[PDB]
Amino acid sequence: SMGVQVETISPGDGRTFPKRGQTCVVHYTGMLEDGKKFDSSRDRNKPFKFMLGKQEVIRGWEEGVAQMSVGQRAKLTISPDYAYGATGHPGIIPPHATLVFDVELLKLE
Amino acid sequence: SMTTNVGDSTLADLLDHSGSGLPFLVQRTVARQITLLECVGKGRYGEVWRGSWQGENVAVKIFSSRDEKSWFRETELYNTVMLRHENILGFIASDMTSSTQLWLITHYHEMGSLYDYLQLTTLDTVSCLRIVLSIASGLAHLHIEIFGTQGKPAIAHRDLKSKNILVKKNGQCCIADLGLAVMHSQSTNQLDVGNNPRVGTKRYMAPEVLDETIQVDCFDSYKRVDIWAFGLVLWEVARRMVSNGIVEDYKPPFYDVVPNDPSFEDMRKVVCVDQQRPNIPNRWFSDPTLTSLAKLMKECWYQNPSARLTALRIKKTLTKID
Ligand SMILES: CCNc1cc(O)c2c(c1)/C=C/C[C@H](O)[C@H](O)C(=O)/C=C\[C@@H](C)[C@H](C)OC2=O
Repeated sequence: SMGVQVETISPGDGRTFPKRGQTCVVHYTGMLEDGKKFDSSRDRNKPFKFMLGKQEVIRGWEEGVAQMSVGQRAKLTISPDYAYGATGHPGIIPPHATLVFDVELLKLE
Repeated sequence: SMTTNVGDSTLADLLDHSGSGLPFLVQRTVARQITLLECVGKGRYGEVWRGSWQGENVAVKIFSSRDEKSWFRETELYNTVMLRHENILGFIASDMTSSTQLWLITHYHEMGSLYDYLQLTTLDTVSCLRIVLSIASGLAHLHIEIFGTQGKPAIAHRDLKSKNILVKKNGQCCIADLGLAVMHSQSTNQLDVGNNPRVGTKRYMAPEVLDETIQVDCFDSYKRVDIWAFGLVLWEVARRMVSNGIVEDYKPPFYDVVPNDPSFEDMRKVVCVDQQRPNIPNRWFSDPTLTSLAKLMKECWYQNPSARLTALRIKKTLTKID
């Protein structure tokens, strides 16, 4: 979809999709377009939580997870204006970076 | 709390083992969960606010539009270098929102800046030595390159002053504000001076900065600029140590010869043309601790930067004083 491509790695339940105000519990690995990993909740074995609609994560990560059902694992390819844009994140994400996230939607709270 | 869930982490847990602060993606989420509470600093750089996150205090620097390149530089440094030390301000997170707001989030030190602290209390030999030794320890840690995978480039601060030093609850200090820092690695001899048009605080500028003789492509030169400024901080602190029932009022360096917000020319005339240095109060020479600190100050203030001692030598000298 706009700003984020979702490639399914393994299906969710096909029925339970995140709604505004629910907390998404996920595992993720974030990479630059050249495969360089910059962050992974899997490496610290600690799921990551964010509330849908609170703008707590970049727009592409949120709108990608919104298209997933519980249990789904997917590769999200996020365009820069749906990520960290022209500034990037100094020392981590270069300017105008397309990001690749491997995300698993573990549960909703 | 009523909002606590199994699995919740404190900031200490999130900081527990790339970069100095929280995991990158956690930085935005924590930043956008902070409640701002009280303004604890304001200057040309912007503002600093005490905030709270899940019941924990944090400090939030919100940068002015004029100082966006300091936010960029400081964020870049803390994210690319593992900079964790008892006497260097602990970085937590950086975040931006689209005008734009730029935030840098750090540990909160309720005792405040050293500049303010010296105006609220006097010191004794224990508290004075603890303060100045901790600053020397932090500065030596910045200046020294550590090799290997758990290492760090050498770092020069370039804006050391009592307002950029915070007091911890245990009475040691930590050095803050790396927005002007420059980095160097011996492995490549690469000097990374960055892109920031900001200059150091004029009152604390070394002679070679004020007369523009500093060799701008030489990392060593930036370390010696820090040493000059450290000597001025040592003078500010020592004045507030009581000896024989006597103490000086808090004053900033060169309080008697330049106005508030001094110009480049004000400072160049005092420091370069007239070769003035802060005066040593006579009562210091009746106290062995202040006598030792006066000798140390003088060794930071040589007009020839090569004559100045290293941060490590300062640290070793202060470790030997009682
Ligand atoms: C009562 C607690 N007062 C407090 C407690 C604190 O934790 C801080 C500050 C104040 C910041 C004061 C402004 C300071 O003089 C200088 O301008 C500066 O910017 C230094 C450090 C910045 C980077 C960080 C964010 O500031 C603090 O952490």
